[PDB]
Amino acid sequence: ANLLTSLVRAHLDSGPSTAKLDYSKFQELVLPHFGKEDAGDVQQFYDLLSGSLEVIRKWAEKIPGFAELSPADQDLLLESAFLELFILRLAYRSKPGEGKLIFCSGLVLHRLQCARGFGDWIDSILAFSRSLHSLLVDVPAFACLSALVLITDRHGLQEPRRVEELQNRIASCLKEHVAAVAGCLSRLLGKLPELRTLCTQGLQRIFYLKLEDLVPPPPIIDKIFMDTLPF
Amino acid sequence: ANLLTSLVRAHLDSGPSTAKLDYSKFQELVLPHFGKEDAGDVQQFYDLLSGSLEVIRKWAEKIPGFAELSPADQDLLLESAFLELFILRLAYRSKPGEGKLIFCSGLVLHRLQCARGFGDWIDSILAFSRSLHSLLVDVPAFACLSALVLITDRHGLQEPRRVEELQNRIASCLKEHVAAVSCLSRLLGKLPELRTLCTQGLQRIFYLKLEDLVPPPPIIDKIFMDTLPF
Ligand SMILES: O=C(/C=C/c1ccccc1)Nc1cc(-c2ccnc(N3CCC(O)CC3)c2)ccn1
Repeated sequence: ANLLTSLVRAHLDSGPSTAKLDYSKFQELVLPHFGKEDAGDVQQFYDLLSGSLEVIRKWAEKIPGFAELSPADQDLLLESAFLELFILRLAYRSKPGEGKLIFCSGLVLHRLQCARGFGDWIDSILAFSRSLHSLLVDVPAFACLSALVLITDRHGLQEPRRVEELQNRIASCLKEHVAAVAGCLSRLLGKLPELRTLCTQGLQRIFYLKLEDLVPPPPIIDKIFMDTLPF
Repeated sequence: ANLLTSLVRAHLDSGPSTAKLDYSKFQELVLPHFGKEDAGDVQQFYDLLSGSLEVIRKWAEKIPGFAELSPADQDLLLESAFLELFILRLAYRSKPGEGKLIFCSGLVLHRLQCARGFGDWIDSILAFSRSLHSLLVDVPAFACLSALVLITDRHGLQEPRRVEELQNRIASCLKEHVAAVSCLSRLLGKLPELRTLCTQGLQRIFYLKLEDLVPPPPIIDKIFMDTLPF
């Protein structure tokens, strides 16, 4: 499809290639005081979240139809999906066999280097990475699935029919791709409860870090945290 | 002197007599079946937390000087200390060696009968309980310690000097008792670990509010919201 091509283009332009993979901060081995953190570890956690939201914004603007939604619907979709998109894209891009987290900037970081900032949550994201990798989801399928995570019904949409029309198009586009390669779906959905648990673990980690307040969360992440709490 | 007697009287009147201990629901063995909490596990968690409210309020009103603080400082101290008072009193009253939780109602429960409701936090509370038990803290020392948890600086106090003056009186009273019978600074060392445990309680309530199997009762919800520094 021209839509499939557009979706694949956007996905590949929103991550690093094997070339601009940045090992400047990668330490095979550092020795953390587990179950504690300092201001620099918490700043880095928030900065990674922030960089991923900046990058996901630019990816979304390249999904045909998305830029023509009301600005409020664009924000609402982006906020509502951000955490799930962060986890899924990190899982899909990372190397769980080498305990390597690969962030959208090209930054590579060892599990042990993420432990202070992220706590348990990063161990759980690596577990989901292994899970995801075993389903051998090809790039064009992933490029569609990530878009379906974004372009979905949400309470508060001004133009929900336009969002449902676009969701239809991307669902169609995915169906057509899995027919073109057949000559996985049911098993991908079996992993979705892990992914929702991981979204929750994210909110729990942000709550924990807001309680501790070593450094305050950036305003845009704080707004997503608050706007994403059903109470 | 007479303050210590007043503090001991309040502490002993705020818990169950070895008479009113209820083992009717105690199960020595469970199969921790259907893992992942249900409505009943969350209801029980909230009910146990709630059972302490009226008890701790009545205990505090029997600490000399406490009723002489502004009513707004009384509410603020009660809300701010609720979770830590719940934990510390539970740690001291429970039998960590047998994984036995004793609630202020007299209800006795095995850790696995409340692990789904409490999550990890019960393991952490029991760890603290073992720690507390090893200090062989006598009742009059504990009667002062619990009061120091309540009568402490808090953000929003109207009369913070009066609260500090009362904290000083109870600190004096404790010091004098521990001389009459390094051990002192190890009792005081428990207040900060008790705050770290408090945080896990807020994490658990946050988690349960997120999941929303059953909503927290209004008084716990208010304490949760009013004790978040943001
Ligand atoms: O009725 C009770 C206790 C009621 C209570 C407890 C705390 C606050 C308010 C009321 N029965 C009961 C009471 C005790 C108890 C009673 C007195 N002391 C201790 N400690 C424990 C170990 C060391 O720290 C030193 C001694 C434990 C233990 C279990 N059940």
